[PDB]
Amino acid sequence: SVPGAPNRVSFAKLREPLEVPGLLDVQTDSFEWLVGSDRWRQAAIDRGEENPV
Amino acid sequence: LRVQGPREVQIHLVKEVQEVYRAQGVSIHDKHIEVIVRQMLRRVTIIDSGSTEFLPGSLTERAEFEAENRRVVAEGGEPAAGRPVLMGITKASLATDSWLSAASFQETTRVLTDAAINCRSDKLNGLKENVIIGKLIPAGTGISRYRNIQVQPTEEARAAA
Amino acid sequence: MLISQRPTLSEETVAENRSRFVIEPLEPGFGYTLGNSLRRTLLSSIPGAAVTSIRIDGVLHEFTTVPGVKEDVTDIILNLKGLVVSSDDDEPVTMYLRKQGPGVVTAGDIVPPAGVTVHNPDMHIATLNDKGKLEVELVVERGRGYVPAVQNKASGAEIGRIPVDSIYSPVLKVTYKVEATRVEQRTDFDKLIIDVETKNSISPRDALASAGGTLVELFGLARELNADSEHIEIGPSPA
Amino acid sequence: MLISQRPTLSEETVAENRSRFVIEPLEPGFGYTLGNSLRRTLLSSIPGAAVTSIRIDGVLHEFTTVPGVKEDVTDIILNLKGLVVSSDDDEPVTMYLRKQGPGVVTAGDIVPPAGVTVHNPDMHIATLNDKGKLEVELVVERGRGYVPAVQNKASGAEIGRIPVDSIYSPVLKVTYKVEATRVEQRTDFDKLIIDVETKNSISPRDALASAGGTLVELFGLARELN
Amino acid sequence: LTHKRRLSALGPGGLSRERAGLEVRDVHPSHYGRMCPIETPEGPNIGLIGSLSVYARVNPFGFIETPYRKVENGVVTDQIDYLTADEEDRHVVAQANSPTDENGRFTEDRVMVRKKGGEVEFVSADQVDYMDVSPRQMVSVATAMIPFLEHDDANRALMGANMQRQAVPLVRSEAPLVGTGMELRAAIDAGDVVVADKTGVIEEVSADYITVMADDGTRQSYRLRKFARSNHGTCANQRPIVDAGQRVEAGQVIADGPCTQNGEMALGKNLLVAIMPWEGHNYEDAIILSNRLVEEDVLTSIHIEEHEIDARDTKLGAEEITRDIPNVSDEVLADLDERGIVRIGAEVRDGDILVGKVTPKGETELTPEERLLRAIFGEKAREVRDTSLKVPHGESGKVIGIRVFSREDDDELPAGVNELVRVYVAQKRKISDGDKLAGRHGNKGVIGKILPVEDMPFLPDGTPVDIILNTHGVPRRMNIGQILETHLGWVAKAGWNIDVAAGVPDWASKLPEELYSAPADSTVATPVFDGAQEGELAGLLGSTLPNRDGEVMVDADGKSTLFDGRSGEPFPYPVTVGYMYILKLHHLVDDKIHARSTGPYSMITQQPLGGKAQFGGQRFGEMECWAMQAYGAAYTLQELLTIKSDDTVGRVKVYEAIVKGENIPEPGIPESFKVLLKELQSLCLNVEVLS
Amino acid sequence: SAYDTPLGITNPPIDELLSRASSKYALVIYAAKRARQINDYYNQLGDGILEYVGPLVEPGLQEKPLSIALREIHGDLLEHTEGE
Amino acid sequence: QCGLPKLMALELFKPFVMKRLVDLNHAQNIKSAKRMVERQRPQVWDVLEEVIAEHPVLLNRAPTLHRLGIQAFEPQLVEGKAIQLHPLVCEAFNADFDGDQMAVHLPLSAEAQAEARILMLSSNNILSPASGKPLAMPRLDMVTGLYYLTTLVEGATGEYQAATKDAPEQGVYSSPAEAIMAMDRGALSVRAKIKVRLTELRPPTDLEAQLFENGWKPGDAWTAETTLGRVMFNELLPKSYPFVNEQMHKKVQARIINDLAERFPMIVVAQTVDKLKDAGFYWATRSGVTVSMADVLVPPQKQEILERHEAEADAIERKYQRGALNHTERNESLVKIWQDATEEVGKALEEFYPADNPIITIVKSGATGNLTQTRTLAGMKGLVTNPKGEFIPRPIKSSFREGLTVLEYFINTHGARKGLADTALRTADSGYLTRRLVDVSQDVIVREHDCETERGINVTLAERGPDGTLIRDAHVETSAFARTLATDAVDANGNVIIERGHDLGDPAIDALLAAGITTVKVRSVLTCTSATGVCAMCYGRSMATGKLVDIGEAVGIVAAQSIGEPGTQLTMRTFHQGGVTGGADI
Ligand SMILES: [Zn+2]
Repeated sequence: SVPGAPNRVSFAKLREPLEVPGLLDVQTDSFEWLVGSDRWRQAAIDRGEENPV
Repeated sequence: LRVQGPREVQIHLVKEVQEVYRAQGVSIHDKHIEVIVRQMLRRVTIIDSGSTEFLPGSLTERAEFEAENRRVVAEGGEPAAGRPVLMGITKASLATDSWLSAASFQETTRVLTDAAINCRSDKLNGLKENVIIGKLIPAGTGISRYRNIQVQPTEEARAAA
Repeated sequence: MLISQRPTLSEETVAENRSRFVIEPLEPGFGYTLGNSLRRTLLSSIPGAAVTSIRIDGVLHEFTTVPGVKEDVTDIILNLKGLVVSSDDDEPVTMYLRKQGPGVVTAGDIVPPAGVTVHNPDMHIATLNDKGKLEVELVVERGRGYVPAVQNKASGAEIGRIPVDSIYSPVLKVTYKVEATRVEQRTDFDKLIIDVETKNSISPRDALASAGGTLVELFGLARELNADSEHIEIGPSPA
Repeated sequence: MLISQRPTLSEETVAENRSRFVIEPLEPGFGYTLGNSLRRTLLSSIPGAAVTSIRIDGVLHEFTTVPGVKEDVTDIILNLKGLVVSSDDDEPVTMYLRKQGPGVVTAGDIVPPAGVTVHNPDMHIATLNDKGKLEVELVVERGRGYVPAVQNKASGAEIGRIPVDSIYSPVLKVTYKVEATRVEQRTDFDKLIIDVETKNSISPRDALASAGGTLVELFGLARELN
Repeated sequence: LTHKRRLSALGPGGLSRERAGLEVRDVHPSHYGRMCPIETPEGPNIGLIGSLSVYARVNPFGFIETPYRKVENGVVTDQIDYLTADEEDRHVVAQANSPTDENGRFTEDRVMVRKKGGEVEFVSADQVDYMDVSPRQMVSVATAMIPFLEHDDANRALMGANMQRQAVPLVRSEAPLVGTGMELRAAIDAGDVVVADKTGVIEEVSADYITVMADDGTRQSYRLRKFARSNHGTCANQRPIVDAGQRVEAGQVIADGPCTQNGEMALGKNLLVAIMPWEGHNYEDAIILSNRLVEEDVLTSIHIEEHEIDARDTKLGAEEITRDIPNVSDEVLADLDERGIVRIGAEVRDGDILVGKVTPKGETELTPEERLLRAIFGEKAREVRDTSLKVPHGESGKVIGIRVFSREDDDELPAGVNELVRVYVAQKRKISDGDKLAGRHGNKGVIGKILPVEDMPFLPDGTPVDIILNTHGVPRRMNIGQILETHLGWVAKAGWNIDVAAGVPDWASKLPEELYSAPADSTVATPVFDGAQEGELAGLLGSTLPNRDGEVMVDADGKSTLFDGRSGEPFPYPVTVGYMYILKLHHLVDDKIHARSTGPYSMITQQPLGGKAQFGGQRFGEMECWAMQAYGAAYTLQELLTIKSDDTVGRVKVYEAIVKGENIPEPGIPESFKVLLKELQSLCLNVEVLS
Repeated sequence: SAYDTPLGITNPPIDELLSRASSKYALVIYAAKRARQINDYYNQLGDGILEYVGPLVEPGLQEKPLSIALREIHGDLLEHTEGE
Repeated sequence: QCGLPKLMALELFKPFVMKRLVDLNHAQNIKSAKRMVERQRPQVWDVLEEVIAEHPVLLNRAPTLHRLGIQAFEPQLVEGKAIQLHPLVCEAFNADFDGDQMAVHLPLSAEAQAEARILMLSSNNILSPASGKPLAMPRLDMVTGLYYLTTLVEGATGEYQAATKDAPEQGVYSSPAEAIMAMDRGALSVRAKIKVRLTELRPPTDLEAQLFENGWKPGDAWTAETTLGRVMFNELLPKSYPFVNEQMHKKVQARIINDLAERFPMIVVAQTVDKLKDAGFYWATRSGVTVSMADVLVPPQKQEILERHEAEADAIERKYQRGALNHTERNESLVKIWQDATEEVGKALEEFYPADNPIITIVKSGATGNLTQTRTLAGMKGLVTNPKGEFIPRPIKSSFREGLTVLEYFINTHGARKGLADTALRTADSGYLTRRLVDVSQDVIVREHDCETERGINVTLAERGPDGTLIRDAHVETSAFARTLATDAVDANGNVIIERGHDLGDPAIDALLAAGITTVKVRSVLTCTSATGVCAMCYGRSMATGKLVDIGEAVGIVAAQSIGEPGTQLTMRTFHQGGVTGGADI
């Protein structure tokens, strides 16, 4: 999981297929789109967009 | 009320309200319901002025109607066309003679204009108007019967002092 | 290490055999410590004499009624349970109550042996009818506390011996409570109100003194472990 | 009949600071109340010594850090609260803790004056890097129970002193149980087994003796009726 | 963290706070996976404000979409796809807990799914189109921190979720013994911790900063904001949890924030709790606490407040801050510095001077009494009037920081302001009677009493319980999850060992291999909707390890015998005892106590003013007037409506009579009537009184 | 009848007092007027004006005038004429 | 009494404290005393403790739905920041100690202090003015205490054993003190049946006639077959009260308290309720009531009911597929089936739980809760409501003990959100009706003793019925009680029972029933002929005091408040703006 991750045995029986996404992504991605950051451009073009604005 | 006398309709209303409240587990004594209902049969509608000056179909206090039909009439208790009316909570509370209390929950301008044109005076008998004036309410300890109580020591006890 | 200030003990006499004691002001939290211990000591640490068994003449198997007396055997047992007896024997003794003819028979009719004293002669025992007779023997011995009926399950060689619960303790009913009080502008101190009812044998003051002495002797054992050690003292009241 | 054997007390050690005492025989229903009385006395009215206040060289209050120290002043105070000390004189006495350079600081490094002892030198206080220098003075005085900090507004101390809560109780844990003991002709009397674990300041038997003395003094009131 | 990811339904172009009743604030069947349907404010904004779910990201267009697992031919595959609500209405999605085969095929025939209308139905295994990513796909971050959430009622879950955001940071935090898997992530994503940027070795550690040397030779230095005031007054500070020479990987937490331990959120404390009524002191949701919590600072917190005052130019001159103050003794200002500001580190109570300040007065015109009085004393008139900043009533603490801005040094002060002074006062607030205290399952209560240690019931080994919760309040509120938390917390505190030597028991056949045995003080996780089953917890309760003496305190039923601390007799029946995680809310008594005798009065209405905790007055509504009239309490109503409000003439007479010992005079006529009379006369109405 | 000893502002019992007045309101006015008289007697004028006599019952250490008036009423040491 | 924080009391009483300080030479003048108080010097508290004595203070908890929301208490200084409130008055204030706050007001004038001391004192407001039913009575834990104390359980230690041949009676005690001694030794249980010779408790009427037909007095010993707990409970009641010997259910306690208020002075009632509170708390502390999942028992019959009703639902679905049902009727049939299933599961749970289980013991004793909540906790949640307001045909099988699944929890959240939104809008119409009622009845007051009217209304106390044995009418409590007879009760038995002007109380109604008279004429406010307002005789006794109403009583306000206070408890018209008009579905 994470580097530190203090040992905490879990009672879960199911398997997690998808890790929890960045909790603060809603507040950051919108602003990255507003200012057109380079990483935002890479993410948008990789999604299947051409000449994103 | 049309079929039977005024007493019967009051009993019917009390029974209906008490049944409504009791069917849901709420317990209230019948006397409170009776007190609430009594205010709905305090006015008598006057059809024609036979022993008064009240306009046709005008709501008048029962005591005033009785006094007018009893005393001022020279020929004795000449009847004046008038029958009891059931008029509900809203109109019963709205038909008060105290303009000071009426202006509390009615259009203030209309009430004030009607009072000024009529030049009628409000006697401070009640709770709504007295609190506005700052006078102590005419209920409980505030009535003249108890307010004017005079307290002095007994002659024997005073002598013992 | 000295206490904030010395507590005091006072008494008020509700009746001849009942009294209420007030101990205060105590350090906070000590009211509960003292109360239950004092109550238990008073109830179960004052030796006394009481009837531990009875035998009724003429009846040995049908313990419901006895001829010639208008009181059931249970009523006689309950009456005898209330007898006040003081003794210095340390050995069980036998007392006799014999009466014939109709009328009331009370405790005064008993004839105690040497060393046995009865404090409530007026206590009502039974009422005999015409031709009725009552011949009952009581076993009296000393003990502490309330000992339930010791049965004859393994001692069947004795016939007709009715065991009865014995209230050895001269103290009958004791209650206590703790109340909050303020001293030195702080409202944490405790006042202990202990109400004591006792038999006719001894006054409540003497019973309280005996309980206090017993508790002091008991805690002397703990004190003897290491004397001269740190311990909050109470100091003298007058000087 | 009424038994003649009066109660007696015996002791048995379990560890260096835990002892179990057996009192027997006792009247029925007497073990629990006596055990609870002893427990309350032990947990409430056993005197001891504790640190009342501290003064660090480079801080004016507790809401600040010391350069070169991993822990802040509040953490140092919290660690010091775990310190156990013994004192001989009622009046306050001063101890000094001084260290510099890299390394950890333990209660053992504290310098106690004559008549003052520290029983857990291995207790940790803080840790220092190369540019760290820790200097502090501690005031120790005797008392009982738990006493909160005393404000400098009333204590009259000058700015810089940091009062700390004092926990004078040396006892750590107490419990009791009751069993049935046999005396001639009966098998329903109470034997009380009470175990006491105390901090290293005093031995368990000393605490028990102190509690017994306090209880004797308190219960002498009833005996005074004569 | 919850605030940042919040979905508000109001503002510019939104809905009014007084509109849309029970029509837009209802839980639509489309919240599932895109908006938490349980956690929402209970205030005016119920339903209008919610929180985004754990697995949700906004579509570039602006439509909240959630992930789902692609299902083809009845086998679940790793082809996660993010769909919107309308995209989901054309498919049939199944639960995440539906059993599946090792390969991935469905083991059952009828599977529970959701239809296009938002209705739950049982369908064939082949009809399944998608599947949820995980059971906790509908709950938010705040709601996912509540263990055994499936056993709590919706209302109680909402209360607990909204209460978890009101926990004040404690002096020493501790992670919960029993929790979910959200404690870690929520701590790291909140940003209240310091995480190493790149792999390296800790160069040095101090209480103020951390230095780390990366594998590339690039140094990194992290400042640790220490004793920093939060917007709401709580102390926010960080302390390092690393030492020199420690290898640290990227993303590792090197420092922890206010409510984090080892990187996990630690909002509260684990306390030993016994479920039983106690002499009525915990009657009506009240809580009894042990004095130990006070002595050991278990529930202590740091509170910092800022007091600001400005000095500006005025038409009579420029008011200046000075140590010298007129008509005041020199003892009160003994703690002021050279420039007239309280020294840092000083202790201040109510009414203490923080910074001296004087203003030009102007016309004096002393009365003859004052003239003679100051002639005998000889103290000549002073042109200035004292206006120094004072500590508000009820507040105390120590000065921890002072900030000064001035136009003399080119600071950007507002127009006309010459200087500005801010003073920070910090205090060490311990737990006390009346402070609210609650768990994570909506169980809340004020602290009715704090007993001494010896009084609290104690276990046979001698451990005194830390808190007592009334039994009557649990079953009614329908929040049985707290009992499960208590049992599992006890199981975690004392390690457990299942008798797996002879074969896994029937109840333990489901436990993972790692969970068969754990040591004492272990921390376990019970994820929401995928946590420990009741049977497994019951089985574990019967396998707890002994204590130092070698005996088990809690039997197989989760109950233990407790001795009475006051009488000493053991309680007649065993009671439930365990460890519960409880947290201190910000609703403290010190901030919720008010009182008035005489103070400021309104300028227009001449009534006492309110809205502030210093000298705010209480409102006497019309319903209270009805109650007084029903009582027949004529005199009390008059005295309360005139003497104590907008009766300027009689108010001073009442004060004078009270101070002089004279009997109170009869009330006059309130201003509310004279003003009304004058106004109604102003409208050309000849209103007159007569006898 | 055989009630336990009242304490606080319950002494004397309200039921016994009520029997000595027309109603609760009359008793309230009775007590208030008597308390005003006691307070005026304490303050008086310095000249020893006897327009209002002092407490006919023995006062306590710091008993309020109202409590003294209620005790006097319970003791049948006063009389009043209703203002009807 | 009530506990008032030190700082709050000082702030409220500042001027009095300043006067006292100046009087005691602690301060030279007003300014010095003011400065001393504001600085809070040590001398202030000594003066405050004395000035506050015997000074009533009003406590209020808004909203004030009825006059009992404001009550006077005698304050006592307590350190802290929280006001200590008596546990009994909570129901009157409708407050719980989980964050609620109270407002404190201080009377100043002598009239106001007398008003608070007499009229508004809490000890004088035990009964509810609405109906006269006692309002300051044991609640929750207390009810669990007094109940547990008075329960009788077979097989208890020290149980009374009937005598046989060579076997006398065993469970017989000379006095309650001996029983206490035995219990302290573990030989007897507080709930075990025994025979005890009581000498200070008055025997019941039948036993008194059997044994003391000339009158019982203290010191007359009588043997009572009862439990030690019941004897201790009866020691709390006044010495003149007959022995009860019954299990103290909430209804039984209410009956006992109501009878006590009817016969004895109110002060005795206050003392008795204080004693009952103390005993209830003490015996609930050690009643063994606790919550654990070993105590939450799940009936074994639940699975069979669920399977059978699921089969019935499958049949309903099949018939719907056949076209014999439309959608709405299918949903209605499924809803009825599942409601029947829920009822059956609840009945099975009720018949499965042992009588001594804490969860069912709490509900059965009347302390709190209801069996529906127990079914939800251990049975099955049942049907839940969609946001539109209609029952979802598929119910929730899982119990909260088992743990609701994801979909069940999501569908359950709808009703929770709906109710939490509805709870506030519920009060709007109640307040509207209350303010109508008070406005119309604002100025109805009792102005004179009697109007001297011969009119009234006819009421019926009971009915003979088919068997001829008279059965009480369930409406007599709120109809005939608290009325004044218009005419003499001479219509039956050929002799008077009670003449005109007699107020019909519990003893009066009991005597009337024994006389075989059903119909009686009672004066009513409707038939009063007073010139203004109403008269005391027509109104009847005041439910708050239990005696004839006093002149000047504000009857109108009390009536309006009593009518309006329970308004929120009634069913109310739908709040859904969208949908269809709710008038038809009255
Ligand atoms: Zn009438």
